[PDB]
Amino acid sequence: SFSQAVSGLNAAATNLDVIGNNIANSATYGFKSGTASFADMFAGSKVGLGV
Amino acid sequence: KVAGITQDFTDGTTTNTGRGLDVAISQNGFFRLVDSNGSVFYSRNGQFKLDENRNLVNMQGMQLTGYPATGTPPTIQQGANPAPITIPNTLMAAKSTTTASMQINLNSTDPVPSKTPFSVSDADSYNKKGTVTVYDSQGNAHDMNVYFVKTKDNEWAVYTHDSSDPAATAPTTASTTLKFNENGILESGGTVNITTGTINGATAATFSLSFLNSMQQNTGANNIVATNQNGYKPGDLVSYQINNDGTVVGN
Amino acid sequence: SMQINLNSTDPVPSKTPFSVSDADSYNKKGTVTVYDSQGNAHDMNVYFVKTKDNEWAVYTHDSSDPAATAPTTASTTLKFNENGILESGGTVNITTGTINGATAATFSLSFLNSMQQNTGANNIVATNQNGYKPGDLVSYQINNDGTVVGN
Amino acid sequence: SFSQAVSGLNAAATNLDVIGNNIANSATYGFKSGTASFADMFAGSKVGLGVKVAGITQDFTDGTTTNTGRGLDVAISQNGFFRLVDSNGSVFYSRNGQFKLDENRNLVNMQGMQLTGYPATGTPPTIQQGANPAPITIPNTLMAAKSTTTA
Amino acid sequence: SFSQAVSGLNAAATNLDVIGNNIANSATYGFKSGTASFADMFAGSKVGLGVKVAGITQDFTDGTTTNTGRGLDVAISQNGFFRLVDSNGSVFYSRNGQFKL
Amino acid sequence: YSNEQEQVLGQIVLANFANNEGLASQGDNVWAATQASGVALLGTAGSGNFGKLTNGALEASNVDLSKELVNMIVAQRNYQSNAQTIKTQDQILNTLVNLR
Amino acid sequence: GKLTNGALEASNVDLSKELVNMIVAQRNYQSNAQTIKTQDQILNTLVNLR
Amino acid sequence: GKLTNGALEASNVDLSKELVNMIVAQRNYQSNAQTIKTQDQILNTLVNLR
Repeated sequence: SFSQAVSGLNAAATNLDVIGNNIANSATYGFKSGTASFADMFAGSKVGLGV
Repeated sequence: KVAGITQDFTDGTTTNTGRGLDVAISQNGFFRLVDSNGSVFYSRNGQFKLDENRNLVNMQGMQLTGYPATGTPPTIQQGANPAPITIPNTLMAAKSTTTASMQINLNSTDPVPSKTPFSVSDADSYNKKGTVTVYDSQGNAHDMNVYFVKTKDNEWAVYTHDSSDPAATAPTTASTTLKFNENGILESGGTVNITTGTINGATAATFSLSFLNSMQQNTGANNIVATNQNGYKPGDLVSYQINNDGTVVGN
Repeated sequence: SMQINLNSTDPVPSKTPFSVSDADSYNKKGTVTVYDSQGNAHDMNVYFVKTKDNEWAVYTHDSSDPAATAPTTASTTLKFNENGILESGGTVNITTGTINGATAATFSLSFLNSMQQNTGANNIVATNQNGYKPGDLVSYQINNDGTVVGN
Repeated sequence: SFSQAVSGLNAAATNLDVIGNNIANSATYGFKSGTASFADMFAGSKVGLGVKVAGITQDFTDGTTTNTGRGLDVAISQNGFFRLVDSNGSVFYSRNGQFKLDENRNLVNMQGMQLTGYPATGTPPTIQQGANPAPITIPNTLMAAKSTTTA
Repeated sequence: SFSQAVSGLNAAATNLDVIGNNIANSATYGFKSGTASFADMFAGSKVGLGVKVAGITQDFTDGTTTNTGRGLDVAISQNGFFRLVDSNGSVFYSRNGQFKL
Repeated sequence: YSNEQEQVLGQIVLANFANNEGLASQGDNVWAATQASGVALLGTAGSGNFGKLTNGALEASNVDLSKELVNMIVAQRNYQSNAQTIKTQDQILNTLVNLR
Repeated sequence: GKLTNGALEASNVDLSKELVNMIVAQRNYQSNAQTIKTQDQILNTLVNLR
Repeated sequence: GKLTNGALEASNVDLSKELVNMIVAQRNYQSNAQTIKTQDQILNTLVNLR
C-alpha cells in the first residue's frame, strides 16, 4: 500500500534536505556534518510496513 | 442464519505522523476513555487532543482515563483506579534541597596551605574552592562554597559558606573533616547535615551534604567530578511528551 | 477568582505611598472584567504591592467607574508561608461601582492556590467569573441526552 | 444499503477538499496544514452505518524558516502566536510575519491588521509589562534630549 | 472542491509573472524588486477556500552601486528617494540617477 | 537614532492557548480564539511555554506536497471504491426488482 | 541618504533566488494541476456509475 | 484613467479558470443526462406493466 511508500518517500526527503544542508554549510567554520539514520517499521504482521 | 458480525483485531499499519499527541498502539490493547455521561468506553484511535480544561480527550471530547501521578515524587497509588488525566499550567513548585553530594579528587602531593588561620578572602588558606547551588524551602539560589584545606597527611578540613547570604559570617569553626585511609579511600567524615542561610523571608535549607565516592589522587589537580542535588527553581511548564511505554511526562 | 504566581524577589516599590496612576507605586497590575445585574462591563484593576517578605497589600479599583474614589485602604492582604502556600486574606468580598444608572455588583474574589514564585515575574495564571453580557442567539443544538440547548 | 457509501463519498470529498486547500496553500507564509478526522457510525444493529467526519484539524508542527533580508519579517519558531487587532478592535491571532508599516507608522500585516505590543513608557522607556497590549506605534518622534547626571 | 486548486493555479501564475518581471527587469538601474505575498481564505466551514494574493509588495533594500565614468550618475545608498515633476506638474519619486541634460 | 542611542518602542506580545486545535481560523492567515480554544494567555519570547523568535527570517508553510500528493490518490481510490459499492448496491437492487 | 555622484545603483534582484523561485512556482502550479485533474476524474466516476 | 502609448490591452480571460469551468459545466451536464436517463427507465417500467 501507500504507507510504506510515504514512509519511504519522506525518509528520502529528510535525507535529501539534510545533505543539502551539509552542502550549503560547506566551508562554514565549525560546522558539523549531519547524517539521517533510519530505522524500519514493524507491527504484529510479519510483513514490514515502512521506515 | 447469520451467525453474527465479528471484528478482526490484527493491528493496522502504524503510520508515522509528525504530530506529538498522536499515540497509537500496535497490539491487542485498548485505550480507555470516558464521556461526560459517566460511562467508561474503550477505543483504539490515536487522535488525542486536550480541552480548554487541558484534559486529554479524543476527537469527540471523550476524556482519556489514566493512572494518576500522586505524591512528591508523583507516582501510582494503592487503590489502582484510573482517572481523567490532565496537563496543567500549574507550576512545578520548588522543594528544599535535602540530599546534595559532591565528589572530589584531591592530589596527595598538595602542600599544606600556608596563610593560617582560614580566610575566605585568602586563596592560600585553602586548597580547593567548590560550588554547589542549592535551593531552600521557598527555593531561591544559594551558591554554597565548600572549602578544602589540607591539615596534614590524608586529612582535609572541609568548610562551608553561603555566598548568597549577605548576613552570614565567614566559616571559622570546622564544618567537617574528610579523613581518608592509607589507600586514598574515604573512611569517615563523608556526610554532614549542613544548614544554609536565610534570605528575604525564605527560611534556610537544611540538607544532607555527602562526600561519598571521593578519593585522594596522588598527582594531579583538586578536581570536582560530580555534584548532584534535589533542589531547584519554580518551573512553570515548557512542553510534554507521551513516553513510549504509556506514561506522560512534562518538561 | 484570580490565581496568580507572585515573585518573592520583587522589591518593595520605590514610589511610596500608593498611587493608582503611577506605575512604580505597585508591583503588578491585573485586570478582571466583572458584570453587574444590568450587564455593563466593569474592569476591576487589582493592584499588587509587597509590604514586607511574604505578604502583599492588595488594592482594588473600578476603572470602568470614572467617578470612583482612589483606594487608600487595603482591599485585602495576601499572606504566604515559607513554602509559598497562601495563608489568609485569600478570599474577600468586594462591591463595584455604578454607571449609566445600573446596580452595584458585589462579588467574592478568590486567590486560592496562588503560589509565591522564587524567581520570575508576576504572571496571572487563571481568572474566572460568572458574570456575562446579554446574548440574543447564535446557535441551538440537540444534544444526545434529549436536552435541547441554545448557545 | 446506500448510506455507508454516500457517507464514504462525502468523507473522501471533504478529504480531497482539505488536501487541495493544502496544496493551494503551499508557500503562503504561516499556513498550517489541514487534516481530516473520521469516525464510524453505529446503532443497535451489529452492522456498520458508514463514516462521519469527526472534525477538521490543523497540523501544529513548525514550518521551515526562510531567511529573508527584510527586517520587517519577524517569525517565531515555537508554540506562540502573534496577537493582531483589526480596524473593528477585535483580537485575532496569527503567525504570518510579513509586516508593513502603514501611513501612521504602526505595524500592520500585509492585510492591514495592526499588531499588539506591550508599550514602552518613560525616558528612557522600559517594558511596561502590565499585561495590557496596545498597537505598536513606531513613530518619527524626536529623541528628547536629557541632562547629564553622571559623567 | 475545485475552486481551491484554481486559486492555487492563479496564485502560482501571479508568482510566475512577477518573478518573470523581476528576471526581465534584472540589470536595469534603479529598479527595486517585487514580491508576491499570499494568504488563505476561509469561511464558516473549517475546510478551505484556496489562496489569494495578499499583495505585490516591493523590497526596499539597496542595490549595489556600480562605478560609472559618467558624472551625472547619482544614486542614494540609503533610504532616500529622488523627486521629479513633469510637464503636468505632478510629483514623482525615483531611485536611479540616469540624469541627462 | 541620529545621536546613536536606542530607546525601546514596545515588545511583540506572543500568545498561547489551552489547545491550538480549538482555534477557529478566520478568513486570512489569522486564527481566532474560541470557547473550544481556551482563552489566550499572553507573554513574550522565551518565557516558559512561549516561542523563541527570529528577526528577518520568515516562517514558510508546513505542507509537504509529497505527502499531499500521496494522500490525494488514496482519497481518490477509496472515493472510487465507495462509488463501486453504491454501484453494486444498484445492481443488486436492479436484479432484486425485475426478478418477478 | 548619503549621496554618491559617480556610482549609479543597480537592480535589487539576486537572480539566483528568482531563478530558483520560478521553479517552486512551476512545481506548485503543477501540483495544483494535479488536484484539479483528480477532482475531474472523481467527478467523472461520480457521473458514470449509473 | 491613465491611457498608454503603444501597449495594447490584452484579453480578460485567464484560460485556466475557463478550463476548469468547462470541466464542471460538462460534468453537471452529464449529471443532467443521468436524471433524464433514470426518468426514461422509470417511464418504461411504468409502461411495461401489462
